[PDB]
Amino acid sequence: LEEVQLVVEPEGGAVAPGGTVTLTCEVPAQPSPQIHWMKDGVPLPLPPSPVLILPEIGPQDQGTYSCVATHSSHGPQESRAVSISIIEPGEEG
Amino acid sequence: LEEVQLVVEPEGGAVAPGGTVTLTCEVPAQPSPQIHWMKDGVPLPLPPSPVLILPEIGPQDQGTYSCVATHSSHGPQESRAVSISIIEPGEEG
Amino acid sequence: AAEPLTELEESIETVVTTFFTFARQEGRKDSLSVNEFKELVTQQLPHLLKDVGSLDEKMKSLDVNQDSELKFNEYWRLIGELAKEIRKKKDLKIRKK
Amino acid sequence: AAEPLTELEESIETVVTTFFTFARQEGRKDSLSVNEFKELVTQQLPHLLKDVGSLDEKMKSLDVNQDSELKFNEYWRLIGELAKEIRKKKDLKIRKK
Repeated sequence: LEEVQLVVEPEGGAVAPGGTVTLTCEVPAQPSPQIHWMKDGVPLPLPPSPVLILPEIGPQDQGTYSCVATHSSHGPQESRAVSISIIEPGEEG
Repeated sequence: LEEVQLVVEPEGGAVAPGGTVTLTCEVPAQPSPQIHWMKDGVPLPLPPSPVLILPEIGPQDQGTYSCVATHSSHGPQESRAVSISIIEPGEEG
Repeated sequence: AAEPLTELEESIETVVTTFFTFARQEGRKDSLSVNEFKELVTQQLPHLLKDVGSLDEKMKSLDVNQDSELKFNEYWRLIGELAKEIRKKKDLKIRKK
Repeated sequence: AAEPLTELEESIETVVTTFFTFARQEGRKDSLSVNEFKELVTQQLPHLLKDVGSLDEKMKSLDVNQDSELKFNEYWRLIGELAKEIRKKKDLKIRKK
């Protein structure tokens, strides 16, 4: 069962300079609770939101995205750290 | 002037295997207070003594000796760490 | 409940009471979350830690199993450094004036 | 030298006070000795530790390099056990009553 469903719009993971990556972290089992944002390599100071929209991603906006959602049965668990990085000019999808 | 005068019997610093090194820490400014025996590199739990006699120094007894004399003004005052080590058969001086 | 402990238990108890204070703040009153972690580092630990910016490296060094829950043993790794800095933060000459 | 610290610093300081107390009790008031360790376990930790007789193994775990001195970092090895046992001794079901 997926305790933390991290769905990124660009499933390719890697995008081009200035790309827009939408981070959606919800639960297909339990209702969407307080989802805290965690990103290795300096996390982004943003409020706990289920859908994080990061448009025009710069070279300093890279990092592995993880969603720390406070579960009722369990607790505030992390997820798979998706390495959102910038590659050569092109599209991945 | 020095807060802690670290005077060693063998002025050289290094001795031969099984040599005797006497650590004498005096204070040419204030009466001899609580001298803490500290050795950079495996410190020994030796009782506060002004003259530490270390005879027949072995390979594990080597180390940079320092005497933390607790003065009235200068409490945890460390001294110059003398590299008391073992060398090839000979004498320094 | 936490009944009056011994001289050697009350010392660590103080850590437990303070810990539980933040543990019951968010969900899962047992471990601290990433929120509390950052809130502590950049507020309750600016005099303790010499770095209040970077926390992702230190945090992942605790719960290397990716738990995001600073519980027993996991959080101990930081507790040890904290209890170490209180003695060797930079007092190699003078820190606790 | 030991002025009132912050919320998270006073918790660890509470342990330091006790540590310093037994440290300055004998020679080498920088850390604790084997004698103090023995007395601490059997006299102050009979409620904390389930074993007050086989302190040799616990002591040796901190001795490691034959230090025979409960100094910083090495003493933390036991502190991490103490702060853990006070909570997970046998409270997996019930203990801190």
